[PDB]
Amino acid sequence: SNFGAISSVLNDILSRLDPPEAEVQIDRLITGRLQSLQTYVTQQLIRA
Amino acid sequence: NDLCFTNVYADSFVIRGDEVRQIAPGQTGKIADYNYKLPDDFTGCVIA
Repeated sequence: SNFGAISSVLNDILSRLDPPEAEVQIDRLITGRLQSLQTYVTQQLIRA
Repeated sequence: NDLCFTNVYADSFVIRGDEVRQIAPGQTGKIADYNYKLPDDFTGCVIA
């Protein structure tokens, strides 16, 4: 999932965009992934 | 004119008229290309 960016591949974002903005797309992916990790660990705790 | 900045730099040049914006964060072009560059932070102004 691209969490609302242009794509879900990091090598693809750098090769079509300029680092002034790139950070925004990257940050988007970062946030999405991070939330996912949070959910996984929380449900793991509850199951444990 | 509220905080005190400690050090400032007297930087200037001249442009091709056309790109009176080459001087901008990451914002590209022959000056940002083989003539000059701007940091992605650049706490400054392009007062021109």
